[PDB]
Amino acid sequence: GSYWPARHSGARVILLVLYREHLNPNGHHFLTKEELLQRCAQKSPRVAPGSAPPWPALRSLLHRNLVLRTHQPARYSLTPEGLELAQKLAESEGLSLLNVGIG
Repeated sequence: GSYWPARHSGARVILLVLYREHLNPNGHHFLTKEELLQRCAQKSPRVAPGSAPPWPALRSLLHRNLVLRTHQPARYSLTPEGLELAQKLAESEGLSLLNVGIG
């Protein structure tokens, strides 16, 4: 619509990754910065172990009201905008993030 990050970019990978866990009622609608890094591992295989793209960007997203910071452990959560966009970013992944079993 208006704001559309790049492919597998920082702001994109984060809102989308928060999305799946957000769709998890029995798994908390959020994730810690430490858990996110683990999530990205599935976000894309090509990703390398010694490769950590700029993630602090999420902080700036809190300002755009796409993400939500918490108590610190700063739990991050998808807001209305982050949710909408995330659903879109999910289309690209076939939306098989939360539930995966290919192999």
